[PDB]
Amino acid sequence: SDIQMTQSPSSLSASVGDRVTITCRASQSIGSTLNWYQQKPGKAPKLLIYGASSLQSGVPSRFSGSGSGTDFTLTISSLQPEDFATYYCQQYYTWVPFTFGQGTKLEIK
Amino acid sequence: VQLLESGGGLVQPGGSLRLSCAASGFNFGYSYMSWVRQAPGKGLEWVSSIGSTSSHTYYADSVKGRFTISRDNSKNTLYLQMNSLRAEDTAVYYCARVYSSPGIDYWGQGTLVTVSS
Amino acid sequence: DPCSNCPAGTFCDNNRNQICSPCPPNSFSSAGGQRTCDICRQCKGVFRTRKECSSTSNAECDCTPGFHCLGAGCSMCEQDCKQGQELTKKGCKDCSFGTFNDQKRGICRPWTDCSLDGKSVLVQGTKERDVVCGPG
Repeated sequence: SDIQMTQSPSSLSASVGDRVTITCRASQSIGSTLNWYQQKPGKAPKLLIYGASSLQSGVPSRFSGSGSGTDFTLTISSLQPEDFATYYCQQYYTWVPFTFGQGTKLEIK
Repeated sequence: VQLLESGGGLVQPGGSLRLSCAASGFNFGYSYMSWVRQAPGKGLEWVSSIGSTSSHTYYADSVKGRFTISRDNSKNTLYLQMNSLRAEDTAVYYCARVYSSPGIDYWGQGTLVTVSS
Repeated sequence: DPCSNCPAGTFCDNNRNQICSPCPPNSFSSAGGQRTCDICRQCKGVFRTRKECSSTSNAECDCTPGFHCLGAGCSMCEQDCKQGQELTKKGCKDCSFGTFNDQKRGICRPWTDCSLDGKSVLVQGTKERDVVCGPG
């Protein structure tokens, strides 16, 4: 019924020091009303990116959010050990309800 | 800034629970409070929100007419009166705050609601 | 194909015995042709309804008092820029060297050139205060 977020890929193996590129696709144009979260197993999520591009206070500059319209990408340069987690993208275009992506799990080789 | 969820546990389907979230370290009154659930293994699904005004109560389609969000800005507490609990409701519930940014910046630790199918 | 001829506020219907149909409630089509109406943006949470949603236009969003719309189609609510910085396209940025803003909701305007009026720079300026002049 409502706006469908589709992250690509579902899972991603990468080694430290690399730059990663997670996709998030909105079922319709939603301007730049996108958020990015990181969730480490057992812990609650943490806000990385709000408004598709600006960083939350505390987040390092290697995490960068981009995209407007339908296609959006979270890019993590110089992969660091603490950056291995499931990442979620949320839309706030609609507040009732806000919808999240299925999540992309970032792993090691 | 802190958010402490309580009131979760194991219930039989049809039953009810009252979740509570205890806020501190910020202005609770001027915060758009929400509940987001995450069933084990799964991802994050919005449940309900209530405006700073406390007059606007919004609900997800699947919990309409069963759950009820409420807040007591005197005791800085958010509540979720979950009635008629179904098997699909089994999840960790988090209270989540939107202050000035459109992203949810501060989440709680969660409380586990379990239903015995 | 005929759907090109569907006007704004309608979508091309697959249903026969009609080329187009009017956009359902809470959905708009600002151009003609679309096979689908897009869902109206909600102005809730930290946003406020500036313009309403019509079948031909999206709802335009507004920010609280003491805040301003930041980002394409107001995808943010930034707080009104503090003394010593000006609101730019990329949000709230500090004044350049040689300029100042001594108020909230202000704009960086260059420091007084004391010499220009035969005066000398008693006190230098900051990002928040102007140069105080003295006699030469």
